[PDB]
Amino acid sequence: NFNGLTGTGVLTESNKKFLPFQQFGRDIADTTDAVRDPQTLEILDITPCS
Amino acid sequence: AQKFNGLTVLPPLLTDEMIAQYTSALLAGTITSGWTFGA
Amino acid sequence: FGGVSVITPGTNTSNQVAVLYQGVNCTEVSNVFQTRAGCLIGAEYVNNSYECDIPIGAGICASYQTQTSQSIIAYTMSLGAENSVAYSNNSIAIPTNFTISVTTEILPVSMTKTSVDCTMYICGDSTECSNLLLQYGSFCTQLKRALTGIAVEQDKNTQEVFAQVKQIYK
Amino acid sequence: ICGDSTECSNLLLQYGSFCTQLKRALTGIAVEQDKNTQEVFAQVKQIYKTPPIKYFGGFNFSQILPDPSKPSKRSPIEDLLFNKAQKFNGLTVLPPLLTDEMIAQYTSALLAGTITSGWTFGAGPALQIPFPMQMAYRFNGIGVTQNVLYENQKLIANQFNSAIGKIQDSLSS
Amino acid sequence: TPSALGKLQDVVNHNAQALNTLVKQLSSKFGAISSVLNDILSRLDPPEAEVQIDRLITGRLQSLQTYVTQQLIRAAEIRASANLAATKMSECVLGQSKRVDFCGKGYHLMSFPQSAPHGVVFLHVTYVPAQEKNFTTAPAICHDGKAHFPREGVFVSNGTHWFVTQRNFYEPQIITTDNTFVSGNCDVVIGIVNNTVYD
Amino acid sequence: VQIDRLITGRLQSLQTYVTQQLIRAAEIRASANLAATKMSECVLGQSKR
Amino acid sequence: SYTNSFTRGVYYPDKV
Repeated sequence: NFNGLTGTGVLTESNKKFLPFQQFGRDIADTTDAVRDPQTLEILDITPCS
Repeated sequence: AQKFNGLTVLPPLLTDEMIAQYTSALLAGTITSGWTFGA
Repeated sequence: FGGVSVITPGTNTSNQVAVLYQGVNCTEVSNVFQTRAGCLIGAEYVNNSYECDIPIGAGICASYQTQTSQSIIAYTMSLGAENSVAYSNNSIAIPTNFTISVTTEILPVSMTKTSVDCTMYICGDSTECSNLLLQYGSFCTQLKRALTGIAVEQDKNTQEVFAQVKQIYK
Repeated sequence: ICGDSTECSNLLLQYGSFCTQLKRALTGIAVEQDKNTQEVFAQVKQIYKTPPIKYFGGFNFSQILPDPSKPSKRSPIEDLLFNKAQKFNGLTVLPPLLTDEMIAQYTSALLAGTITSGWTFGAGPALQIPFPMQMAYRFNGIGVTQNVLYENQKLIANQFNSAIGKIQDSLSS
Repeated sequence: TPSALGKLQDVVNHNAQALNTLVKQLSSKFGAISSVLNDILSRLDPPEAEVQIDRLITGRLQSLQTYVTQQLIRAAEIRASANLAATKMSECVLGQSKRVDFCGKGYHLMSFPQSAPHGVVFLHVTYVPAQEKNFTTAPAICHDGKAHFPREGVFVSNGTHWFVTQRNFYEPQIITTDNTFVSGNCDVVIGIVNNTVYD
Repeated sequence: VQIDRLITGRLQSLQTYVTQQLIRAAEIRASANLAATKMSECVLGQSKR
Repeated sequence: SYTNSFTRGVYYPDKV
């Protein structure tokens, strides 16, 4: 539940370059696939569950 | 894994290696036998 | 009323385009030429005949050709070169040479075997949604059976197209 | 779906991309029909023409060859077969890519190739060959020797003309 | 030419477009307040939810049935193409097909099947004649008291003499009794010439 | 409430029409392939079938 | 006076 982003999945470590103002991520099919931790400025990758 | 909804993509039974082997066998039969290997 | 069709010769080539108003007599709104398919605005009709590059309609074809500066021209497609084979009661043509030509033919065999989750695509993580989906009938079983049949059909196609020999030759 | 109401379109935009799928399916059907018309009739590379002297061994092809009297350049049989602003509510019938004149020219080229060349125009260059010598070799493909034709060419031409006439008679009756 | 693989890329593009349209169909409300089921279940009452979610369930079931119908039609088309390809392979690779235009444009000689993504490619070896020449022909020749017809060939003439050549390759050979056969005399064939057949 | 039922019915009718057109187009494609093969085998040559 | 805005005036619509 990262700052309103309510979703389930496998949070992994991705080498994605996020802009300073960009917080959320998405893809072609309009699905959240990357989030930013509001505590430490790291890059996460929400992936669908198994 | 790019499904997001459960629409799984089933992999084919015969892989690319098996199709390549089948094509190589067909080519070897066409070269050595020509038409008698198919009848 | 009608339909707008924009003729594009390729963004890599140039940017000049032509619009086609299918079903307009050029009276309800640049070169203007009334075709049998619509009002083609943005191309000029050349009296010459070439191969059909972009199918316009009713024989009209467009292409990006140099002015005999380049521009989209409209013309009547040519069905091929004219050859008057001389027929005579005592004349025959026998070839003296030959050219072995290997041609290609692309034919599909199978598609991607897909199988959707009928209880997961329609209803997500909602137990209340499944209780109502179970009442709408047995459409999920029919769709799953259809997808399984499609997968087995693609497998059978891959087996019958390639696996025609009994032994593997080397 | 929506005649003249924009409120109806505002709701149609909410139902999803159904109109896009239907338009894509219709465009695919149109392209498929065009490809069928191209692959059926346009099988030759060049358009062949029949010589002015139409003495093809004794076989009268006047009923299948294009007639110059009609402004459509079609044969009597084709003229008999063809004798037996288009918007209503949004449905529009698109005109075919190849017109009737182009299909008639394709059929005339195929007939000229079948008469002058027979079968060599479809497997390479158009090789001229007399029509009796063509029938003598076509008979050799079914078992009958070629001398039967060179002995009964008159009867065979008479039967061919009678069959061509009876075809049109049955199509009319 | 990258556009040579037309159908192989077309089927993949159609499948990808169908999957994308089926996935994006979950972000459209088919007559509901929203598309998220959790929002409908946590922003309304039970009795109205049984309609606000039945609308979405009906829309999604109809979309899935449409997808399945399109998949069935495309699978029928792919089955037709696969049967055509299997017949093509069995007639051109496993044998010497005589069907015109079947194993490529021209006289079929060979065909080599190759693997392709979701398809098969055939390298049809075709025999295409070239460099044709116009010769004087005749239906048959007339001997002293009988006629002779070409057994396997065609009676051609270079202008002065007469020779029998093949129907697909020019090979001037003398007209002997080993390549002709007698049938009748010179009174019924129109166009017969007076030539001497060697014995 | 009523315009939703109207648009749903009209969309269902149009989808049924498109499905019937797709089936008929598949049948016409099969017939056209048969006709093209028949022309290429009977006109361009002497088929022994 | 007046000028022409060729291809400028584009911003990020959302924060994604």
